[PDB]
Amino acid sequence: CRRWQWRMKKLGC
Repeated sequence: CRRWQWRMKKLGC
């Protein structure tokens, strides 16, 4: 998604 919420899209990157 950006640099964190790629798999763990909790914050939505």
